[PDB]
Amino acid sequence: GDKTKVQVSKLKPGRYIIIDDEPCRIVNITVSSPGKHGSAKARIEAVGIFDGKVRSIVKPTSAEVDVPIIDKKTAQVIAITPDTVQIMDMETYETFEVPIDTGVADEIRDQLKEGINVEYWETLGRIKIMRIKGEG
Repeated sequence: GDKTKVQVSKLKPGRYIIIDDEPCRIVNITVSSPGKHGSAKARIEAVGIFDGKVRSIVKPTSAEVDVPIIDKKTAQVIAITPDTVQIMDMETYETFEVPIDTGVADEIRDQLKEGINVEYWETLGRIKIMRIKGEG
């Protein structure tokens, strides 16, 4: 759920990276021509899982970058507002509320109804509702 450091050379598209405190899905990794020593620089493009903003960074392939650790959990939608959604872990009674535009996957943005169970991802203290259980 927190973060960790990982060598740039080990990063892979589809995995994640933290750029400006924003957890982002890596969408492109370009490694330049290696120098006389074999060393190379990589340019990584990543998309914020929350703000959807595309960010790019350049690092020596031997360098380390911060990556977010994601936990997948289940909870139930207990309230829907014009601009937000609140879910609850029925057993622990914890509640999580987020804006629909940044805290819910585009795919299900308008498929949420109260009473349904969803799979949400959690990292860096924030959550993102990713899918509906039973799928629908």
